[PDB]
Amino acid sequence: HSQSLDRLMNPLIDQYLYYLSRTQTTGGTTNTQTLGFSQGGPNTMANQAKNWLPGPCYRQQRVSKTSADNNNSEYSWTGATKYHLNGRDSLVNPGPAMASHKDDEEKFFPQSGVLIFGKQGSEKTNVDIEKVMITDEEEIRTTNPVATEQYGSVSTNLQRGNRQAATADVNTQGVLPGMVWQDRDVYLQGPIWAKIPHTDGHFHPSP
Amino acid sequence: VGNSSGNWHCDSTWMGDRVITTSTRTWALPTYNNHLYKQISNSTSGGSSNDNAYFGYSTPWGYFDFNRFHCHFSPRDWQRLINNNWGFRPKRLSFKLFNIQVKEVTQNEGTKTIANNLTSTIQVFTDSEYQLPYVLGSAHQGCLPPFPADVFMIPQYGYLTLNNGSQAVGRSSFYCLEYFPSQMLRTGNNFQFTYTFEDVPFHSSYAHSQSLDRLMNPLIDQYLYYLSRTQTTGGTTNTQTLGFSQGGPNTMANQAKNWLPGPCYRQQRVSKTSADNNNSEYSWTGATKYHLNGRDSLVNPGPAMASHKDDEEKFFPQSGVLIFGKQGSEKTNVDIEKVMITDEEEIRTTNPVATEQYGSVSTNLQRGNRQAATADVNTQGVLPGMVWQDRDVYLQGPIWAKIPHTDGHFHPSPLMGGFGLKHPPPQILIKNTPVPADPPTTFNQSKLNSFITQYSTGQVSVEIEWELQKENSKRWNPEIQYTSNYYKSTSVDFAVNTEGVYSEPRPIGTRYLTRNL
Amino acid sequence: VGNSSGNWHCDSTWMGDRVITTSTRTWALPTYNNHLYKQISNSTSGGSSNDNAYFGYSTPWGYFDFNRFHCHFSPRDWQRLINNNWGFRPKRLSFKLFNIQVKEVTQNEGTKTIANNLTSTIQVFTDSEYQLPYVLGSAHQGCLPPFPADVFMIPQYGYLTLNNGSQAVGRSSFYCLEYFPSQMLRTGNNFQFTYTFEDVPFHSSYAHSQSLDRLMNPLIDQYLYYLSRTQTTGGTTNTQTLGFSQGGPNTMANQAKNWLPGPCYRQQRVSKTSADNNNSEYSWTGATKYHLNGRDSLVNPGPAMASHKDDEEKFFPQSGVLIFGKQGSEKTNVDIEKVMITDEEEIRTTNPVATEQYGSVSTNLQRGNRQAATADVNTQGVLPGMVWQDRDVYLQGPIWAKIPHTDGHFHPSPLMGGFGLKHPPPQILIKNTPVPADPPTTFNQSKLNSFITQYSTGQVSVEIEWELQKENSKRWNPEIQYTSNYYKSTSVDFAVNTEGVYSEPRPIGTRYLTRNL
Ligand SMILES: CO[C@H]1O[C@H](COS(=O)(=O)O)[C@@H](O[C@@H]2O[C@@H](C(=O)O)[C@@H](O[C@H]3O[C@H](COS(=O)(=O)O)[C@@H](O[C@@H]4O[C@H](C(=O)O)[C@@H](O[C@H]5O[C@H](COS(=O)(=O)O)[C@@H](O)[C@H](O)[C@H]5NS(=O)(=O)O)[C@H](O)[C@H]4O)[C@H](OS(=O)(=O)O)[C@H]3NS(=O)(=O)O)[C@H](O)[C@H]2OS(=O)(=O)O)[C@H](O)[C@H]1NS(=O)(=O)O
Ligand SMILES: CO[C@H]1O[C@H](COS(=O)(=O)O)[C@@H](O[C@@H]2O[C@@H](C(=O)O)[C@@H](O[C@H]3O[C@H](COS(=O)(=O)O)[C@@H](O[C@@H]4O[C@H](C(=O)O)[C@@H](O[C@H]5O[C@H](COS(=O)(=O)O)[C@@H](O)[C@H](O)[C@H]5NS(=O)(=O)O)[C@H](O)[C@H]4O)[C@H](OS(=O)(=O)O)[C@H]3NS(=O)(=O)O)[C@H](O)[C@H]2OS(=O)(=O)O)[C@H](O)[C@H]1NS(=O)(=O)O
Ligand SMILES: CO[C@H]1O[C@H](COS(=O)(=O)O)[C@@H](O[C@@H]2O[C@@H](C(=O)O)[C@@H](O[C@H]3O[C@H](COS(=O)(=O)O)[C@@H](O[C@@H]4O[C@H](C(=O)O)[C@@H](O[C@H]5O[C@H](COS(=O)(=O)O)[C@@H](O)[C@H](O)[C@H]5NS(=O)(=O)O)[C@H](O)[C@H]4O)[C@H](OS(=O)(=O)O)[C@H]3NS(=O)(=O)O)[C@H](O)[C@H]2OS(=O)(=O)O)[C@H](O)[C@H]1NS(=O)(=O)O
Repeated sequence: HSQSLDRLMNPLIDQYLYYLSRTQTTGGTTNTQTLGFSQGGPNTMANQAKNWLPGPCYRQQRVSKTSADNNNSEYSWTGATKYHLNGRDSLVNPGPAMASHKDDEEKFFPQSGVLIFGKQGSEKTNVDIEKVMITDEEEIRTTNPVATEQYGSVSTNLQRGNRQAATADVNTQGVLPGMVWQDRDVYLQGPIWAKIPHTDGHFHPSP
Repeated sequence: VGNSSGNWHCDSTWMGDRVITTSTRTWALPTYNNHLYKQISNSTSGGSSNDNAYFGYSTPWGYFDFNRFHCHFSPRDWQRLINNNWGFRPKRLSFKLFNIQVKEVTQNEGTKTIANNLTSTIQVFTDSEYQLPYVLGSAHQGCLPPFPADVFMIPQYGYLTLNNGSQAVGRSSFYCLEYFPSQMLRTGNNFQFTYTFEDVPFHSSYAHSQSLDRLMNPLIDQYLYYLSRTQTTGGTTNTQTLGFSQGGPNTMANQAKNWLPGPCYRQQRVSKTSADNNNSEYSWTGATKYHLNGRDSLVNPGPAMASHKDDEEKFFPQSGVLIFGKQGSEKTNVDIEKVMITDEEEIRTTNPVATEQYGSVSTNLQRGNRQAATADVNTQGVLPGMVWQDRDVYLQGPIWAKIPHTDGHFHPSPLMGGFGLKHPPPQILIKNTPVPADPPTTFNQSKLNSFITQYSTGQVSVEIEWELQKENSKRWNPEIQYTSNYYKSTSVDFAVNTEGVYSEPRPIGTRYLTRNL
Repeated sequence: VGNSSGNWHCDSTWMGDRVITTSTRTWALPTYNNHLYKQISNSTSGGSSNDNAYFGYSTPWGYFDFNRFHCHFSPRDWQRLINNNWGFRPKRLSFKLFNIQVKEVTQNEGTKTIANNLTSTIQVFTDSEYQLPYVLGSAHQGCLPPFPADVFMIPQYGYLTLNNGSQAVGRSSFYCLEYFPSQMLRTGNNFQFTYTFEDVPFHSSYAHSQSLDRLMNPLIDQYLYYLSRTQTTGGTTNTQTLGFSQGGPNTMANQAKNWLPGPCYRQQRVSKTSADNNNSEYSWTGATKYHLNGRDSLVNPGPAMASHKDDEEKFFPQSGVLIFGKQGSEKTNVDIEKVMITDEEEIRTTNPVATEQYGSVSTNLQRGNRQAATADVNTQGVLPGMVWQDRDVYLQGPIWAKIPHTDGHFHPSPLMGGFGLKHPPPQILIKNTPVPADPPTTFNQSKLNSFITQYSTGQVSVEIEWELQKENSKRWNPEIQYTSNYYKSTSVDFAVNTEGVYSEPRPIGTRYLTRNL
């Protein structure tokens, strides 16, 4: 896509919709509680009102292709994202569809969130990184969230005179009405099809 | 030149099962960017943070935007639709542009002279193939005004592309609008265009009269048991046990249910009385906001959720509502008596409150020594068995939005309300064709930058046929209708004041009539 | 007067085997020479040398020139044609002129007033008989701009004849353009004209993947011998002998061939890094230049030849290439970062390098005492058995050229690239018809020299149908496509900058796809 899902507006016009812009009178010496509303505009593109949301997420661990940038521990299995089924854990790999990295971060790839092919004649076990070809799912950063970052932030309490506004990071986010996402790419070396399991329930049965 | 191109049709027709709302207005189109496509970025608009960074293009084209309910329905027609129908959806649209005049303003010696140029044209095309960035549905300004008496100016079309800060990436595209087949129109020519909406679900313009967690028979018990008691009650030494009870008319909360409330993405709860809010700047810090490609954006209005619980009108979710602005209200840091905050409380029956946890889930495995722990669910994606209602519509709010061309979308109903369409009414783009001033008498390879100053005006009609779904309520007592309060006021509501300024006093939704769940 | 004459069509249509590229633009025509035919010569332009001497006439007529590939193809369309087709040629053309306005500027008291004159006309004729000097194909300026958003002014038509210095010879002819049947057009009238191209060879838009001197089987030897050894090798006293070897996979240079490289006319080799060039003014002295009737002219770009050998991008033939200029680049002594020098290196397979000898030939008869001498062939005309490729096309370069009406022409393909045509699209000439100011009230035999100042504007469309020759490559590995580099830039390529100025960053040729020889 040539447009980002969060930049589908007209950059010359403002909106006719307001948003909580200011909560505290700015200065005096004694700035107090207030409520100011602004109209989304070409300068506040982040605060504007949107009709859609990014595709679903299941956060992944972010490893660097340069081993000097990674923590010195064996987290290949410990720090991995893995579903539980009938008492046993399995690696979510490649997992659902998500962008590999943000802008200007080619060196980083989600731990399991990508398809890793092997160069010709590459061995089977503990082969090094110059013996494999790690795919780059970065062309879907427009609709899908980055595999190695929180999906969003949600309010975790009720702010009041004494209690202040707390918020949490959303690592796993199932679909919601209004979401839109793209599916994983295909790869001339990758699979073509997969049988949709014979179950009585399947959501968006794309492999 | 000496013959009108069309007539003024601006009234609604009710045919029982459908209503055709026509609306004519007078517009004015100036020459934008002085006929140039200029590249714009957050740095040209005076720089910004990374969350507000952008890269797009301004074009010399204006565009017509009739994507608001008040451009079509009058406050009376809207009330006649809201009090009698259970649902409605648009069926076909018919846009017409006529009575075009291309005036040529020549400012010489402080004295302004405006004369009509009968030979000048305007180009107007409609992207029926959706090959251009769709800008409508972002709730921008520049709509046919709500009051038919006034004339509006046509907004400028500009689009955005991919960016990496204020810079352009490889995939950033440049679309020349002059590369599409426009239709030159002199005074005397008219533009007609028809469109028929795809099959979209009716907008549920009713509230439910039953709560999703009270759909039982209050006189009968269930034949299903539930863990009622876990500890022998008293003795002195109450110990571990297991008692099961049958759900009944007194334990309505413990009974067994077949359905669950709609999905949630928790919001921060602010009070309309600023003395009840924490004294900090949490407009951006305490907000719920999705992350996309490294930059955060406000979830606003976000997905569909109830505004507050029972008897708490003062509280509203920070972003979870549509906030319109009263007439003439400014643009920045306007106070709360200058806006109209909508109340999405009629969906507390199926949708969870925007400012409260969705549920509680067990976080461990209770045992002899470990005791039962539980967590609060702030964000909850859909699950088999969920049921929810979509956001209301608001006679001042949007009508439709283009469903993004992706290969995956769940329940593509727009979060701002309206009808999600894969092929929405196309964008009608229009500009004044350039008319060069006298060129040199010797050839210069350089493009001509001197133009005759002009702007065009004329009328525009937009007829939309809506399908209705009449209310067949078999209820006994009277319902809740939208009514203008009978008390005497200084000025009538939805009318012009003593200065000729039309104003809509409050935001009117559709959910008035009730229906069972 | 109050009705448009045409619409704005400016898009391409791909039908598999052909592509129809339409392109509408807005023009402006001033009154040239104040409606007079003036005789011009090198002496009126400020005198010159004998090589630059000329004698011609200026006329009050302007002419339309759409002889450039960028007037028809957009950078995207050109890429879709360059990456998928092996050849292309034009089939039919359809020129249309409409929405004409004849404004009348009256400058009184420093205040300029421009009003439309509805009764004024313009004359426009097309020389379909080629009775006028053909001026298009000389790569002049005044083309429909490449970007459709901008308006251009129409160039002035003037022609040259025979001369003897700044003077006219007996055969010098004077052509009055008013002596042809024009077509007066008021506002409201339009000019339509159709043309169908003769049968011209497809333009080979592919590179060869094999070198003309490596078309053998590298595993087999030949059954043909060649003089391999002439002197018994060592002893101490090596003497005269005659040894013959068979060409083989190791002596690929000595093998026998059926073909020869295309013709040559050697060029001087200059380096893009001025520190590598001799410190002298050899722009004219060291140039290759043909002699004609006593005066020298630069062979530029000259016939078709490769620019450099392998791994020598820095070097380019002095005249042997097309040098375009970046946007806004000046006219005189502009530096090398202000131009874009094309690279004709994809034809090193068949054509000899422009800056090297063609071959070596024996210049004497070796004997017992005289030894074998040889010379370097700088200029080599065609010979039976030669094969060569023609110069590339360049989305900014010319499309066609009229083949001169002579009784002898060899391989009439234009040296600047394009399609050589004997009957090229005719020249559409257009001028504003004179409108005299108020004449005396008493008869004066003298022609009226006072005219109403006016200029005309309007739109012009040009539709061309091109026949394509789809690529059927049975190659296994991927080819070389033209692609916009994926890295992030400040501004998109082939797009408008932040000031609305469209610019083509580099010269795009056609030879991307490869094919065997
Ligand atoms: C960890 O638990 C411990 O801390 C949490 C909070 O901290 S935390 O978030 O960091 O974890 C405590 O939980 C919060 O507070 C609870 C509590 O204080 O009981 C409870 O608050 C909600 O309900 C409270 C009582 O409501 S009531 O309807 O049942 O009475 C309420 O506080 C009461 O406010 C009312 C009020 O303002 O109206 C007071 O009533 C008084 O005025 C009324 C109207 O006034 S008027 O002028 O006459 O018009 C009169 O009608 C009434 O007669 C009068 N009562 S009187 O006795 O003073 O005369 C009442 O006195 C207050 O107790 C909370 O409202 S608030 O006003 O305090 O802001 C209300 N929540 S809120 O409105 O959303 O703020 C909640 O469970 C919880 O709320 S919270 O805001 O989300 O945090 C927890 O209790 C505490 N437990 S502990 O660890 O065991 O110590
Ligand atoms: C933070 O980590 C630390 O604390 C957590 C818990 O605390 S927390 O929740 O607050 O964070 C610890 O994690 C919990 O406990 C773990 C543990 O104790 O190892 C582990 O428990 C699960 O597995 C245990 C061992 O199972 S086994 O199949 O591998 O052996 C188990 O405890 C064992 O119970 C069995 C049993 O009851 O059967 C005992 O076996 C004995 O009886 C068997 C049958 O008896 S019979 O009469 O002969 O029929 C015999 O066959 C067997 O031979 C005999 N063994 S013997 O050596 O005593 O002779 C066995 O001894 C016990 O160790 C847990 O069951 S339980 O019985 O203890 O309740 C079982 N989980 S459970 O059944 O669901 O309760 C889990 O990882 C975890 O469980 S939890 O309940 O979810 O909490 C963590 O280990 C601890 N680590 S630390 O921080 O590093 O110190
Ligand atoms: C710049 O000019 C000067 O130098 C050039 C050459 O130098 S350069 O190339 O660097 O510029 C001279 O030009 C070359 O030489 C010319 C020349 O020597 O006259 C001339 O040579 C060609 O013709 C010569 C005469 O031919 S003839 O048929 O007219 O007689 C010839 O030399 C003669 O060779 C014959 C021969 O070998 O047959 C000799 O004849 C003798 O034998 C014959 C057969 O023998 S057999 O055993 O009986 O069977 C007998 O029949 C004959 O009776 C007998 N004659 S006898 O008098 O000795 O008894 C004859 O004597 C020779 O003169 C050249 O052949 S060659 O044998 O010398 O190799 C022949 N060219 S060749 O055969 O292709 O080599 C040419 O014009 C030219 O030739 S070249 O090889 O291309 O260079 C130039 O003359 C000189 N002029 S100057 O500057 O004014 O001093």
